[PDB]
Amino acid sequence: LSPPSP
Amino acid sequence: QYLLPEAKAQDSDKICVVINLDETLVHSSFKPVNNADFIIPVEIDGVVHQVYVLKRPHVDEFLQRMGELFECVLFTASLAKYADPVADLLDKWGAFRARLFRESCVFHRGNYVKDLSRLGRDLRRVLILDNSPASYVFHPDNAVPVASWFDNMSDTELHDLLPFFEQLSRVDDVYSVLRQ
Ligand SMILES: [Mg+2]
Repeated sequence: LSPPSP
Repeated sequence: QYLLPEAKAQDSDKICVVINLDETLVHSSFKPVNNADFIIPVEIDGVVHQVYVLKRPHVDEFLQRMGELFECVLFTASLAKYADPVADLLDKWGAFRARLFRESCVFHRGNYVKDLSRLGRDLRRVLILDNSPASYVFHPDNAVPVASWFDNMSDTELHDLLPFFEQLSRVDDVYSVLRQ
């Protein structure tokens, strides 16, 4: 999923 | 090197639009979802887990038309092992001419940023459609905002944006509309 931060 | 090769002859005249996946076109979850649109097995440290994908309303109308109007490029901060299967089931018309994943993003101050300047396309003929304003912090004048989508099936934002993209697909310089 496309995360705001790792 | 640039992220993209030279556009094929049937695309080079068109504007490039980079399209976000998660919370723009779909919303996914590892938490189980009844009546999901797709389920995708994703291996994370040897254990396969099911990812439940919901399709934002009107996404099929949106992608089919957008693939005509533009050279569409998928550009997500997520991993190919998840994104490629999702894109394979979504893109029933071959609208995405290329796919760009996390390793193509720039990590800038805690955010994955889509650096449009590394695409290899004149920025006056580039657009970005993304739910996270942080994703386009370097090229805010290239951006068409859309609200993040999770599971609201009354949502019609992709549908409502089509007449605006119709206009954009015909200008010579997108900054003439988005203001330089
Ligand atoms: Mg997003």
